[PDB]
Amino acid sequence: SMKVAVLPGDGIGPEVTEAALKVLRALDEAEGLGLAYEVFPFGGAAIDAFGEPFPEPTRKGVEEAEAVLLGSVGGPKWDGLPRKIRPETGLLSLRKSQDLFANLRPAKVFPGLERLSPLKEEIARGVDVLIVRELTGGIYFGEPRGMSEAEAWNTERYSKPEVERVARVAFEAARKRRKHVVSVDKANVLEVGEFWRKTVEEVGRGYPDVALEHQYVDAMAMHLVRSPARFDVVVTGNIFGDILSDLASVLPGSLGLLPSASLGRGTPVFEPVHGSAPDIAGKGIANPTAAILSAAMMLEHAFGLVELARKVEDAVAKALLETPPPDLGGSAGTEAFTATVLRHLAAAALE
Amino acid sequence: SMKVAVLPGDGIGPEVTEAALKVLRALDEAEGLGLAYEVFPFGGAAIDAFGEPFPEPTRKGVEEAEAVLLGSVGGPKWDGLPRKIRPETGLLSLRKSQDLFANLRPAKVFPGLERLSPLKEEIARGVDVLIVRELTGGIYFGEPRGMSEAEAWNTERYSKPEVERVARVAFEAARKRRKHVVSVDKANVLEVGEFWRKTVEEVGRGYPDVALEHQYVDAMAMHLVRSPARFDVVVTGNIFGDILSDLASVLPGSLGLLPSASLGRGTPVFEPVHGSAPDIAGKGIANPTAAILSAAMMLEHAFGLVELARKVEDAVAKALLETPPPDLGGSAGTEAFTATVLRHLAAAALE
Repeated sequence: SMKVAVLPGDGIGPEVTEAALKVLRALDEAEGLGLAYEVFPFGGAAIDAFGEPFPEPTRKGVEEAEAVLLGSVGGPKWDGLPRKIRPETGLLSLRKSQDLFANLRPAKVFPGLERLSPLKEEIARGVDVLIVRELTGGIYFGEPRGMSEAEAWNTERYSKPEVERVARVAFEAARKRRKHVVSVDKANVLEVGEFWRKTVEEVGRGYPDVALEHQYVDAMAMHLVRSPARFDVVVTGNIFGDILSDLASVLPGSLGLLPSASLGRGTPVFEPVHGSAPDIAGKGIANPTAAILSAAMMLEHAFGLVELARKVEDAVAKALLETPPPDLGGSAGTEAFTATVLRHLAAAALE
Repeated sequence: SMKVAVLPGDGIGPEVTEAALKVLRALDEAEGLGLAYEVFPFGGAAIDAFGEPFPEPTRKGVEEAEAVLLGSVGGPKWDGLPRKIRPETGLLSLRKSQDLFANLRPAKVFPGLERLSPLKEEIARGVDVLIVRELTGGIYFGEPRGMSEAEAWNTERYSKPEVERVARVAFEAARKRRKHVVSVDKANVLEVGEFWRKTVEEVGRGYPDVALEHQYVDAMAMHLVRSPARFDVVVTGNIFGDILSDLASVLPGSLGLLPSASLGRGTPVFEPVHGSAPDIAGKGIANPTAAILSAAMMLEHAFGLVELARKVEDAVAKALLETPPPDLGGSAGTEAFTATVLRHLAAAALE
């Protein structure tokens, strides 16, 4: 069993999600994975068809599946809509409906793509860092909150269970990688930082196979530029994670290379970081790497098929060098690039 | 009049502060600045001499002067002391005594030093950014604050006068540079961010000669790595400023190049970012660039002698290429490097 709800969304979403499906079907056929999937309406296309971005049929399909493969969502066309039915509200409704409390965003400098990084080649080399960001609490949602003409106030607050559950997702993710977690806080100045640190240390005792270190968020802004290749997994609160994930996201030097996973109680959601790029919808040029790597994330984080996720990543790594898409200075269309990924998957299998 | 209280502090502090004084005496002699200075005990040396880091005589001298030239402070020797008399408490007492509410930290990639940056040469080229960080408020000092076994909480809060006064320091600093301020907030999610943005926009109307743009803190973590050369002045709240100033601080690739200024109601304090480096105290090798640039900051931000500050910066820029200190891969001692700075100041004057 591998039951996937596919929500291809808007703009280039249908193209790049289909590229990811071609990869998953090739794996299913080669490995006997028991893949079953169904496509559901979501985002702008759903608004246009049904009058809302996350209609009942889709909520049901997402609930019933074991993972969501989501394309890009939204665009200029729907920007003038009431908030209640906007594509972005659909995305919040999707994530809330599943209580997804951890966002995982990996930033990887593939070998031979150091040239793309803003960092010098020797610093970019070997970067492969996974930022795990607490998604449902902290100052973004804390109470009290408000403003008057005199002042305004927001509250960074965390309860023990919120810190525990994001930490566990980080330790589990590190087991699948290089078994190293850095937890990030502001424990030398803030009570929430002290509390976060002690809670993560306590949770860490359940994961004796994973090394744990603590760093302050300001020091981490230094380290992600000076020696990012030193990290494996990094876990932190919502606002710090938003900042550091954005910092890590620019190290590979290309938006089309970045996948995202959101994990929690319900069905986990895997999607590209890039948007719907409507100006190139239907052209067959979008770089499907983010989507394909989101399917590798699905294999790894929803299904525990870590060896398979690594095979997909290696095939993508080779394809980026062999037949780079236009965003990397090459000329490979979406389908040609997907075919190159499949050739490498096939070649690695035939050992 | 230019009355300066010199607090040379600990470790390499006396050496590098004297290098800065040689520069200021050369300028005073060439320009007729009316420099008057006195040396006062501060930090570990004061603890050893008087039993406390910020004794009465020094508080008086700081109050009576127009600026403080402060060396590095602290070290291993005093780490086991009660908080009440630690060197770090001395520094907090110094800054509080003067109600210094804005910290200004410039990060500059001097021409021909792009090689030092972690960023590719073409991105490092031309970086000259000044981060202005609100120093006395925001979540670091906000109430309510606390922790229990169940949860912990800290409050990011700002009143209108706190935002106004740090913004004015940023607009004033931009006038002396390239007349461009980017204010940074989290206005798309947080009430404090909305409040900060509207307040800064209102203050900006008093500075029609300075351009103003707003950016979110997460976007700024992207921009300071992908296109830092695009910024001139950046102003933000305490925790965001701590994070972004640390991020900017690594772009030049050398700690010895970074000065700091703290400005507010009382006497403004100019100091290196580097610490006391006690292992090389008395060797005559410390790079005095941070201290000398802190004296340029003093000229600019305390005395408005912007042309003179730029002359000191240009002479330092040439000296770093001609006679680089050991931290830049060269072999110039502290005095030889200071002499090179003086040769360039002399040569630029004799037009």
